[PDB]
Amino acid sequence: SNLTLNFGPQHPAAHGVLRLVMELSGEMVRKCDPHIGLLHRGTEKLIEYKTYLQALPYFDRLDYVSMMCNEQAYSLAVEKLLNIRPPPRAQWIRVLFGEITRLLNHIMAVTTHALDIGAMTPFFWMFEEREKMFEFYERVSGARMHAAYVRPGGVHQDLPLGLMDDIYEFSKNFSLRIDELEEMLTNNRIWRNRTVDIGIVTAEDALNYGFSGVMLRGSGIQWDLRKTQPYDVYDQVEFDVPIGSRGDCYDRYLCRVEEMRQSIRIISQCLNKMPPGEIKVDDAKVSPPKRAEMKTSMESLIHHFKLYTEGYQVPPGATYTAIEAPKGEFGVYLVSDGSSRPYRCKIKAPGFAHLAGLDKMSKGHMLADVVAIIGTQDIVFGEVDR
Amino acid sequence: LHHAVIPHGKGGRSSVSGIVATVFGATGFLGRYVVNHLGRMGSQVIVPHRCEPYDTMHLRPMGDLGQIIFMDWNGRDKDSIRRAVEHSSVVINLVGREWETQNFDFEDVFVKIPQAIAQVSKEAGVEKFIHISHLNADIKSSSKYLRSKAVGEKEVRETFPEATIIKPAEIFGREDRFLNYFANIKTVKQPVYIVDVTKGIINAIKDPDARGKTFAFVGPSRYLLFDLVQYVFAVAHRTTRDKVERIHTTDKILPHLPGLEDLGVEATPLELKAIEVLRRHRPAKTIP
Amino acid sequence: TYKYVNLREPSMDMKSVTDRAAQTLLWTELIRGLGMTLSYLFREPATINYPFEKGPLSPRFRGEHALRRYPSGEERCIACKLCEAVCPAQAITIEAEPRADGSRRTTRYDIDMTKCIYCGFCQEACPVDAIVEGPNFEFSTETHEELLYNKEKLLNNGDKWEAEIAANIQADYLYR
Amino acid sequence: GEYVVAKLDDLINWARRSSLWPMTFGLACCAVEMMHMAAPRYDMDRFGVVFRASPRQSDVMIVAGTLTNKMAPALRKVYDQMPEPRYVVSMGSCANGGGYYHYSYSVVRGCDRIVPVDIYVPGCPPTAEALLYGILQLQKKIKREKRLRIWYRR
Amino acid sequence: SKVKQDMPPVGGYGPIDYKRNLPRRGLSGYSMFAVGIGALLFGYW
Amino acid sequence: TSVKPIFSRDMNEAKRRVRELYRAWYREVPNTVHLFQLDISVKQGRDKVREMFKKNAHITDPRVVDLLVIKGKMELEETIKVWKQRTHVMRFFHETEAPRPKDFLSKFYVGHDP
Amino acid sequence: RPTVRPRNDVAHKQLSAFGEYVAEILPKYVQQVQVSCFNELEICIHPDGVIPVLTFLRDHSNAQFKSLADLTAVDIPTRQNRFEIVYNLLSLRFNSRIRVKTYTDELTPIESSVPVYKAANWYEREIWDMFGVFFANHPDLRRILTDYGFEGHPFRKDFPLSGYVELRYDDEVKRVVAEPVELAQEFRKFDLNSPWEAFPAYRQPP
Amino acid sequence: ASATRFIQWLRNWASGRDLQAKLQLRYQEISKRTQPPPKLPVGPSHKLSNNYYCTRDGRREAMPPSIVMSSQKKAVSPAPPIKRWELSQDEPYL
Amino acid sequence: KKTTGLVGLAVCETPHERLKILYTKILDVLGHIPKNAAYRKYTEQITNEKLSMVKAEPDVKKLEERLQGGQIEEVILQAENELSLARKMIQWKPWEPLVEEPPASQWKWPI
Amino acid sequence: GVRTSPTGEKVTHTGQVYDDGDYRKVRFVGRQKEVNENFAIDLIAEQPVSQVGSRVISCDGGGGALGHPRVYINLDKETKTGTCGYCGLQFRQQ
Amino acid sequence: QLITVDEKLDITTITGVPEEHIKTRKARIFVPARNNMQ
Amino acid sequence: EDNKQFFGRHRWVIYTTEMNGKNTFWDVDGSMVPPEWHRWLHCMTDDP
Ligand SMILES: NC(=O)C1=CN([C@@H]2O[C@H](COP(=O)(O)OP(=O)(O)OC[C@H]3O[C@@H](n4cnc5c(N)ncnc54)[C@H](OP(=O)(O)O)[C@@H]3O)[C@@H](O)[C@H]2O)C=CC1
Ligand code: SF4
Ligand code: SF4
Ligand code: SF4
Ligand SMILES: [Zn+2]
Repeated sequence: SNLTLNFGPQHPAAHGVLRLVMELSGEMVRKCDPHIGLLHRGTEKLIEYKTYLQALPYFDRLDYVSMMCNEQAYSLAVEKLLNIRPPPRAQWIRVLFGEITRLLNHIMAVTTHALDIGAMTPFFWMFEEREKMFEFYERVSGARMHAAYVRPGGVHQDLPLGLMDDIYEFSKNFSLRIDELEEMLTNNRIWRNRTVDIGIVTAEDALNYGFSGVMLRGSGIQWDLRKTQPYDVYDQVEFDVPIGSRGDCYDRYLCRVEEMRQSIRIISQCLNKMPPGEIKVDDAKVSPPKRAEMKTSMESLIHHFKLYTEGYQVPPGATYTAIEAPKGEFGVYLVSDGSSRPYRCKIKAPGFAHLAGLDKMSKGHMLADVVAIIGTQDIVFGEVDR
Repeated sequence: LHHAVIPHGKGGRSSVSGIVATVFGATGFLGRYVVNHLGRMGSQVIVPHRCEPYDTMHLRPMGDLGQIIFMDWNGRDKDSIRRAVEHSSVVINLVGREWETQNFDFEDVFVKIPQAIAQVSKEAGVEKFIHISHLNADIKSSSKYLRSKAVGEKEVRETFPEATIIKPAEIFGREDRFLNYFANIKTVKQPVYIVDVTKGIINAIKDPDARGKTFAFVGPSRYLLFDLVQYVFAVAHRTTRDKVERIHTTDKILPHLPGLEDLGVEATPLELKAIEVLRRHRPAKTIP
Repeated sequence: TYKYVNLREPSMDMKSVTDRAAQTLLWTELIRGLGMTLSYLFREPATINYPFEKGPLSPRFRGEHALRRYPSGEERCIACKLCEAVCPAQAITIEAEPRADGSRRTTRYDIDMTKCIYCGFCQEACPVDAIVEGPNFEFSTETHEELLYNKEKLLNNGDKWEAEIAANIQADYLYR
Repeated sequence: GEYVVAKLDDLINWARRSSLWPMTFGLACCAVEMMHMAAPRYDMDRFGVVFRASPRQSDVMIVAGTLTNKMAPALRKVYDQMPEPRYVVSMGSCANGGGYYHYSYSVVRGCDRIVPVDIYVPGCPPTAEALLYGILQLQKKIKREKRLRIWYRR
Repeated sequence: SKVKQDMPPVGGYGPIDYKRNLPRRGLSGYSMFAVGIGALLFGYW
Repeated sequence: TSVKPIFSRDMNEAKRRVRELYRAWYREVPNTVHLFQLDISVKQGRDKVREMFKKNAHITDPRVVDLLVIKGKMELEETIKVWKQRTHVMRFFHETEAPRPKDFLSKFYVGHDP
Repeated sequence: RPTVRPRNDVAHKQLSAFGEYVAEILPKYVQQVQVSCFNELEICIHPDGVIPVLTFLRDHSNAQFKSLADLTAVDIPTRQNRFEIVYNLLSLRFNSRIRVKTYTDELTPIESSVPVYKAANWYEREIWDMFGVFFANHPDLRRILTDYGFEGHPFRKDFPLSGYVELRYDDEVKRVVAEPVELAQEFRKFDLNSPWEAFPAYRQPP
Repeated sequence: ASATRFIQWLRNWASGRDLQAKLQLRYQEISKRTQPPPKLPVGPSHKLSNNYYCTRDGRREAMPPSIVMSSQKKAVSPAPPIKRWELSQDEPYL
Repeated sequence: KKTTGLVGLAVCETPHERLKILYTKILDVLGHIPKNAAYRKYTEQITNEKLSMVKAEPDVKKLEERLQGGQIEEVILQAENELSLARKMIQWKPWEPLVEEPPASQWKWPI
Repeated sequence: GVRTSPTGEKVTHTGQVYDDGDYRKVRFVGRQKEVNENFAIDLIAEQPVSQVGSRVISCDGGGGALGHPRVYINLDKETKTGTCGYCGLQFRQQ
Repeated sequence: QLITVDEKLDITTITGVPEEHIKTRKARIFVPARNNMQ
Repeated sequence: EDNKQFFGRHRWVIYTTEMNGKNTFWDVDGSMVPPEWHRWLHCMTDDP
C-alpha cells in the first residue's frame, strides 16, 4: 500500500513541511521517497544579485535554528577570499555565540524530537532557556533570531556592558536543566524503546552517503571539524567530542545531550578568556569605520559611502569553506569574479545529504519509526531547500 | 481620458485597465464573477456591501493591492450611494433577491433601489451604467419577481437613458440557484452559463456600442423543463411560490434584442459545464 | 579528545541483576520521571501577563521604522540613497529634488514593510541618523496596504516615537 | 428585538474569541517564533488558544513562513477544508508579501494571493510578543462582528 | 578616559558545572522486593 | 561535429522513442481525466498531447530530441504517480488567461509590444 | 600583521606535491592542477575521467577521499561548455580536502557518480533541476527543488530572477493558476562596478 | 523565590535536587538595564605614522592560483596521516 | 579486541595473515599494469612498505602505530579498497595520454 | 504649512494632492489621508541666523557624533548667509 | 563512441522560455560605453 | 513595580479605562503605552 505523511504535526513545529511518499507492507516500511522543494526560495540565485554584505542575512534564514553559525561559515569564506583576518576579540565572540547557538539548536533538536514522539513536557522547560538565549542575541544585535551579527571582518558591534555577566548567570544553571531533561528521557524505557536500535547506520555507509556531524559520530567515527580543521579560536578551548557506539537514534540523542554539556564547558572558557580590543578588522576598505570617524574624517566618509553602496570588491577565486555547524558540516562553495557581488554561492546544507539517506535508514522499520528517524537527523527545510 | 485611467500593462493582475467600477450586489453569485474578471485585468473596483466584512473576504484576493475598495452602504440611503459612485466611470447593479423579506420586498430590490442607484449615478456624472434585469420580465407575469423586474427595467431607462440593460435567462454555475435547486428537490428553458454572462457584462463596459442598448443573454439550446430535470438527476447520479412560478415561465424569445454574439461572447453549452456544477451532488434533447 | 556516551558493561553479579529486575518489574525509573514533573507542578511558572507585562528588550532592538529630525525640526534625511542602495530586500524607494529653499530633500520615501527583513542595514548606512528602526513592534494591521509606508507615515512615526528613539540612540551610539 | 440580537452577538463573539484553536502552517523561520509564543513565557494556551489543533477543528490559520509555488495549492486545500468561521493570520514578511524572497521565481508574493487574510503581523520574524499582539488584535476583530445584527435587518 | 568594554571580572568567573549529575536514589533490588513482598504478606494476613 | 550521444545515435533511433512516449501519453489521458476529476474531455486531453508534440516537430538534432523525450517521460511520471495536483495538470490549458491579440491592429491598439 | 591572513607554505607545498602525484597517475584525464593562495587543491579533468578519477581518489591508499562534501555546478555562458561541474571531496584519513572539476554543455551528458558516492544521488538531481545537466545512468533523475511542471532551469545565468510565471488563486476555476509574471515594482538593477581596476595581480593581458 | 519552606522541600525531594540554588527564574542577580557608557578601544591601524596602507593591504596580497600542472620518486599523501585521538581524562565514559 | 568502535566493522581474528594475503594479491594484480605506469610504481612502493611492517611487527597495537591507518581492521578495509581500485585501473588505463584537450579558454577565471 | 485644495484634500509638504478628476482619491473615502503637519521647510526658516566672528565656520548639526558629518562654511559673501548643506542652519559674519 | 551531428546548434525548445520572449525580442551585443562622468 | 518578582513580572501597567475617546475598560492593547513609558516598561532602561 502507498501512503503520504502529513506536512507537519498538529502542534507548532518549525522544521518546515515535507511530503513523504511511502510504500508499506503491513506495518513495515519498504520505500521512502521524500518530496522536498516546498521551501525552495531560490536563495542561491538571489545572492548573485547582492553585494557580499547584502547576501549575509540570507544565511540567517537557511538553518534558521543556527543563525550565527551560518553567519560564521559565510564570514569565514569571504575572509579567506579577501585574505584578511578578523581581530582576536571578534574571534572569541564568534566562538562564544557559536556555542550559544549550538545550545539553541540542540534544545530544538532534542526536545522537538521528543515532542513528535509524544514527550511534550521537556519542550516547554527547555524553550524557556531558549527564550533567555534569544535575549543575548537581541542584546548584541537587536534581533532575537536573524541577528546578522557575524560579518566578514569580525562582528558588527561590541558586546554591551553587563552582557557577559548575564551569560555567566545563565550558564551557571544550565547543566541542571540538562539533567532534568535526562531524568525524563535518558533512562526512560519508553524513550529507549523508541530510539534504541532505530535507524542504525554503519560507519562505512555514513561516510559514503555524505553524512556529517552527529550522524557520523553516532557510528563511532572520530571526526569533528572544530578539532581537525579548527577555525577562529577553537584551537584555544578544551572540550571532548562525544562518540557513539551503536550508530542508532539513542546514541545520537546521547551525543547531542553531551554536546550541549561541552558547549557550556566551552562557553565557560570564552567568558574567562575574552580579550580586549576592536571587534572588526581595522581595514576600512573591508569593514566600515566607526560612526564618529565617518562624521569627521574625509577618508572614513568615502569608505563608508562606498562600502554601503558598491561594497568591497573580493579578489577572484573560489573557496569551499566548512564549519562544524550544530547539524553537521555546513559549507559554502563561494565563487568571486573580482567584483563586489559573488558570482556563485552554492550552500552545502548538512541536512540535505542526511535526508537523502532517509530511505536507507528506514529500511526494515515501522511507520512510527520514520518519525523518530527524521527527528534524529534534525532536519530543517530552510537549509535543505535553500 | 484622465491620465490616471489610461490603460497600461499587459492585461494582468498588476496592470491598469482604466476601468473604475462600482459593483452594487458584488457579494452575490453574479458579483463574485464580475469582480474577479475586473480584478484579473487590474481594474479599480469599489465594493459597497450591506453584509458583515467577514462575508466579503472571498473578494479580497481578486485584485492587486489597493484595487478592491470596500464601503458600507444602505439601499435606502442615497448619501451612501453617492459616496460609492462618486469617482467611478461605470456603475454595475447586481442587487437582487430571489425571495422577499420583512425589510425588503421585490419592489424594494428591483425598483426602488435600482432607480436610486441610477439617479445618483447620473447626478454624480457617471458615464456608463450596467443594469441586470431578467429575460422573462413582464408586467403580466404570475410572478411578483418578474413583474418588478419589468417596472424597474422601465424606471432605469427613464432615469439613465444611456444605461446598458442586460436580460439573462436563468444562470447556471457552481453557486447558482438553478441546477443546485433541481439537484436538491410544457415549460421551455434556455439557461445561460455564469461565465458567459460575466464576459458579456465585461464586454459591455469596453464596448461603446452597448450604451443605451438592451441585451438578452441566453444559452445556445432550449430544453423542455422535464428533460432538463431528468438530465440533472442523471448527471448528479441521483423554495417559494414565486420561485416555482418563475421556474415554470417559458423563456421568452426576443429576436429583436442583441445577444451574447453581439458582444463577442460564445454561449457555453450546458452539457459542457453540467458536470462541473453537479459533481458535488454525487444528454437532454434540445428544441430546434 | 573524545568520550564514549554509551559504552558500559552491565554487571552480571546477582545483586546487580536483581537491581535491574526490580527496575523492570517495579517501574522505578518511570516513577523517577513522575517525580520530576511533580516538582515542576510546584514551581512558579515562567509566564508573564502580557499585555500588562512585557518581555525585556534592549536599546539596540530593531522595530518599526521612523524618519527623524534635527532639534530645529528640519528633516535629517538629505536623500543620499545609501539606505536604498544597501537595503538587502530592495524595500526602500526614494525620489528627490531641490526643495523650494534649495535644500536636498526627498519627495518620495517608501518602505514596503512586507519586503523589509528588519535587518537594520539602512540605519547603519545612514550618515545623519535619519532613518532608524524604532522600538515599536506592535503595529500589525488588518490589510496589506497599511504596511506600505510612504514618507508621511514614516515622518509621523518619527514625531510619534522620537522621545524613545532619541534616548535609545543616546544609550547605544558609543558602541557604533 | 434589537436588544436580544445585540446580546446574542456578544455571547457568540465572546465564545469564539475566547476559544481560538489555531492551525499553524509552520513553513519556515517564523514558525520558531510561533513556538516561543506557545512556550511558557507567553503561554498562548492561557488565552484559550490551544497548542495542538487539527485542521478540521481549527478556527484560525497562521501562515508562519515563506509560501512557495510548490506549496501554494496545498495551503489553499487546507484553508478550504477549514470549517467556518475561519480566519487567516499572515505572520512575517515572507507570508505578508514575499519579504526577502519577493523577487524569487519560486515564491508566492504574499499569501493573500492564495487566501483572504485577516491580520498581517510584520517582522522578519515578528517577535513572539508581536505575534501575540496580532492574535489579540484578531480577538478584538471578532468582538466587533455583528453577524446577528446584520441578519436581523435583512 | 580609560578603555571601558565588556570584560570578565578580575580573576575570572566562578566555576560552571557541566558534567551529567543524575544522583542515585532508592533502595537496592533486594530491599525493594522485600518491601513489596512484605506488603503482600501483611495484606494476605 | 563529433559529439557524445544521449540515447539515440541518429534521428531514426530518436523518432522511435518519440513514438513510444506518444503512445504512453495517449493511453494515459483517460486515466488522468478520471483520477484528477478534470472537467475537460478525453478528446481535449489527447488534442493537448498532440499540440505539445507538434510544436517540437521541426527538430533535427537527435540529442535535442532525446532531452525532449527525457523531459516528456518525467512529466508523464509526475502525472501517473499523482505527484502533480489538479492545478498542475490544468496549467497546460491556460483557462484564466485572456486571449492575446494576434494581428497587427489588435496589438497596436492595446500597447507597444510587437 | 594583525589584519592580513597569514600564509601556510607547508600546506601549499604538501598540496602541490599531491597535485603532481594525481596528475602523474591519471594523465589520461587530468588537464590542469592548481593550488590557490589560500591552499586549496583543484584537479581539472576531462569529463570522461569522472568515474576513474573519483574512484581513484576514494580508494587509493594515499588519497582516501571517502566523503563527498558537495557536488554542484556553475554556469559560465561565455564558455563553449558553459557548465562547470565541481566535486568537493574530503579525506578523513589525511585530514585534507580536494576539488575536482569538469565541464559539459546543454546537450552532452555526464556520467553519474552515484556508484562512487551514494551522496551524489540528490546532488545530481539538483544539478539537473537547476542547470539542466543530464547525468547518464542515474537511478532516479528528476526534479527535486522546483515545482512540478516547472519549465526551464532557474540557476542558468540567462534565466530571469523572477522567472516567467507566477501563481494565484482564481475563484472562477476554484484553483491555483499560473499566469505570466507581472510585478507591481520591477526589481531595480544596480550598476555597482567601479570603473577603476581593483586587483592588479589578476589583470588579464590586453 | 517566594515558595513556602514546605513547598521547597517537596519539590526538592521530588526532583532529587537543590532547585533553590539554581532557579530557572531570574531575580536581581542580572545586570542593570541602564549601564555606564562604554569607551571602546581602537584597532592597531589607528596610528599617526608608520601606517602606510600598502604595508597592511591583505586584499592586494592575494595571488592567482599556482598552476602545478597544465596540459597547455616517493609517493605522497595530501597531508600527513591524522594522529589518533586520545580518550578524555576529564570523563572518558558517560 | 571486543570491538573496533566503528559500527558495521567487525573485528578480525587474524589481521597479520589477512594483510599478508591482501598485499600479496595487490602486488600480483599490479603486475598486469605496464612497468612505466605511475600507478604501478607508486602503489607497489607503498604496498611493499606496508607489507614489510606487517612482517616486522607481530604486535597489533605496535603494528597499528607503525602503519598509521587507524585500527588494524581499517587497514584491512583500505587494502581491500586498493585491490578493488587496482583491478578497475586495468580497464580504465589512466596511464594513457590525455584523451582530449579542453577548449582554449575552458579553465580561465575570471572571464 | 498644510493647506487644503479646492476639493478639501490637504496638500503634503511635497506638494502632492489628487486633482479634481482623479479617481484615486476614492481610497480616502471612509478613511483619511496621512499628512505630516510639521513642515520642515517652515521649521528651519524659524531658526535665527547665527552671528560669528570668523570668515569660516564649521557645523556638525549639534550633538557631536549624533549630528551630521562636519562641514566648513565660507562666509565671505555679504549678500547672503552661509547655509549648512546638511541641517539648513544659517551663519553670518559680523 | 561519438556520433555525427551537422545541425546548427539550437536549444530553444529545451530552455523553457516562452515563445514570445524568443521570437519578438531583440538582443543587443555591445561593449558598454565608458561612463563619461569618470 | 515589584522587584521581588522575577525578571519580566517586576514591572507592569494597569491600562486606563478611557484613552483618546475610546472606552478601554475591557479592550486594552500594548500600543496604548506612550513612548516615554514604553522604554521603561520593556526594560530598555532602568529609569522611569
Ligand atoms: N441568478 C440568476 O439566475 C439570474 C439573476 N439575475 C439578476 O442578477 C443579479 C444578481 O444575481 P445573484 O447574484 O444570483 O443574486 P444574489 O442573490 O446571488 O446576490 C444578490 C446581491 O444583492 C445584494 N442584495 C440583496 N438584497 C439587498 C438589499 N435589500 N439591500 C442591499 N443589497 C442587497 C446581496 O447582498 P447580501 O449578500 O448582503 O444579501 C447580493 O450581493 C440580480 O439582480 C438578479 O435578479 C437575473 C436573471 C437570472
Ligand atoms: S531594515 Fe533592512 S530590509 Fe528593512 S528597510 Fe532597512 S535595510 Fe531594508
Ligand atoms: S534616510 Fe539616511 S541613508 Fe537614506 S537617503 Fe536619507 S540621509 Fe541617505
Ligand atoms: S519573514 Fe523572516 S523569519 Fe519569517 S519565514 Fe520569512 S525570512 Fe524567515
Ligand atoms: Zn549643519
